[PDB]
Amino acid sequence: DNEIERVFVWDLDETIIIFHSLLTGTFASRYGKDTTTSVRIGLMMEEMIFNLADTHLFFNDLEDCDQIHVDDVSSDDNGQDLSTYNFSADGFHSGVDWMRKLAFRYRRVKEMYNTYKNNVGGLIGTPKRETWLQLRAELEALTDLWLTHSLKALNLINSRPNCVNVLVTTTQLIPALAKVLLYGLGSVFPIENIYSATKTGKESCFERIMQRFGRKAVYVVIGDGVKHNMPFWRISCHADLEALRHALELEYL
Ligand SMILES: O=C(N/N=C/c1ccc(Sc2ncccn2)o1)c1cccc(F)c1
Repeated sequence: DNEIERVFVWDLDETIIIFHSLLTGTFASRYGKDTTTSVRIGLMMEEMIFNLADTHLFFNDLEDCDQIHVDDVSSDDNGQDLSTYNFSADGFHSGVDWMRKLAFRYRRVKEMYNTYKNNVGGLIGTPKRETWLQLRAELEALTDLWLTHSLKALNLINSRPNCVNVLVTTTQLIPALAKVLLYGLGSVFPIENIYSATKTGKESCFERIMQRFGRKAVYVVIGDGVKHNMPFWRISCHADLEALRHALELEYL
């Protein structure tokens, strides 16, 4: 109620965030869909994602310096008006003066996320929004609206004032933020609740979450595939999501 009574940890890899099943063509051999179209949308979607991260989120600057959380380098940020500040003409390339030149970028990344997480058309201006809307619709027709079905459970946890949902993924932070922004997961996934388990591992992020949210809350993990007293909700199947949704409506979860 006043605090987070329950906390949900999502591992949307192998389905949404990381969809390597598309590119390998195994997705169509598993589900009987067309094999070539599946790979086509995958390469097209990955193109728009990395275009959004390069053109807006300084991905080339932060590719090798990818953090685990967005608020990690807030210690070296001297808050200043940087509207005139142009990031291209600074000392940054490839630290008290250069680690000072890293946080304001991530504060800018947080600003772009928290401003266009529900107005992606104002960030990637149409026709780019019209291109990705057609792009998502074509992929959702193959997966039988998996992301749309998965968003029903995400918004359900989000609306609960005692519940919050966090994201732990193996991709780098900036690409994962680009995927969450584009896919429409901006509202249901607060930017401070996204963890890129790339440098450390999945377990160092779990303890990172429990350290922040405390042990007085019930931790549940909903994901796919593979301690710390956190029950796991393997949700690979499509009708599985219906049951998880079904359990949330009746407050069993
Ligand atoms: O829908 C998306 N991923 N779905 C993945 C997935 C794996 C298994 C199933 S269930 C199913 N699939 C096919 C046939 C029968 N049942 O869905 C998606 C990923 C990234 C972006 C985006 F916009 C959408």
